[PDB]
Amino acid sequence: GVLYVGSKTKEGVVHGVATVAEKTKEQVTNVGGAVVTGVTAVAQKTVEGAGSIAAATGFVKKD
Amino acid sequence: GVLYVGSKTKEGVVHGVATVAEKTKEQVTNVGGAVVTGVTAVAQKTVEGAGSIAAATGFVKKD
Amino acid sequence: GVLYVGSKTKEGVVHGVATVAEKTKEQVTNVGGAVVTGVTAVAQKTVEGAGSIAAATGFVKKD
Amino acid sequence: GVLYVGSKTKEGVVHGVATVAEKTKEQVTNVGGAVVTGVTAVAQKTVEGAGSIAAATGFVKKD
Amino acid sequence: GVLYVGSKTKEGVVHGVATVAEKTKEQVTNVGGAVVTGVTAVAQKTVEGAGSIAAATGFVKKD
Amino acid sequence: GVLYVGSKTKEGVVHGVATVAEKTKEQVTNVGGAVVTGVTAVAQKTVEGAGSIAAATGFVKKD
Repeated sequence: GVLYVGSKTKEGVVHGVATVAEKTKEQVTNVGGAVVTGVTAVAQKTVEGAGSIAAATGFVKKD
Repeated sequence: GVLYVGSKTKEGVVHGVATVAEKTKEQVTNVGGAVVTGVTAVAQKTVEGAGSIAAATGFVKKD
Repeated sequence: GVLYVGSKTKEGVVHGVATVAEKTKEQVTNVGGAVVTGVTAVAQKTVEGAGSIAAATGFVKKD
Repeated sequence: GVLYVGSKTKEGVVHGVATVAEKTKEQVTNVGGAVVTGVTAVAQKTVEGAGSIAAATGFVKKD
Repeated sequence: GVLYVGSKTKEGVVHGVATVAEKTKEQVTNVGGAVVTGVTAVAQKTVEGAGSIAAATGFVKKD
Repeated sequence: GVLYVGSKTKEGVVHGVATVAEKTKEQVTNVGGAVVTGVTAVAQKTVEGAGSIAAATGFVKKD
């Protein structure tokens, strides 16, 4: 169906995903999949059917 | 069906996902799937059918 | 169906994915999949059918 | 002596002298002398010594 | 002496002298002398000594 | 003496002298003398000594 997204903004400031680490020993940073960001952000029908977004993180450390 | 999203804003400031760590030993940061962000954020029909978003984090540490 | 995205902005500032590490020992940075970003961001039908976005990170450290 | 005028404003709207006439027969409009106007208006020492500001209006109509 | 005029404004709108007439028979419009106007308006020492600002209007109509 | 005029503005709109007439029979419009106007308007020492600004309007109509 119709999906109207109107917008009349002014001086719009947007930050998306942020991350900060410090003085750690090990570091992992996995990001993605459907990360949309912006003054007019739209994300329609990210997954349909048998599709998958397996944004996993297999941290094992098999000590 | 119809989905109208009107907006007349002014001086809009938006922060999305934030994360802060400090003085840790191990660090993991998994983000994503359907992270939408913005002054006019829309997210319609993220998953339909047999689809999946398995944003897991298999932290094992098999000590 | 129709998907109208109108926008009349002015002085729009957008930051997408950010990441900061410091004084760590090991470092990993995996990003992607469907990272969209901008003053007018649109992301329609990222995955359809048997498709997949396996943005994983196989950190093992098989010590 | 010192005359400090500090100001940190935002979205300031100022109107100065206004005048409206309607359906009259005769019309006179004398303005001036020291008409200062603005978001940061200052008017120091307008008249000193034998000076004068004779903003008169000699409407006579010597009928 | 020192005369400091600081200002940190944003989106300042200023109107100075205004005048409106309608359906009149005779019309006169005298303006001036020291008409200062603006977001940072300053008017120092407009008249000094034997000076004069005779912004008059000799409407006679010697009928 | 020192006369400091600092200003850090943004999106400043200024109108100076305005005048509107309509459906009149006779029309006169005298303007001037020291009409200063602007986002940073300054007018120092407009008249000094025996000087004069005789912005008059000798409307007689010696009927």
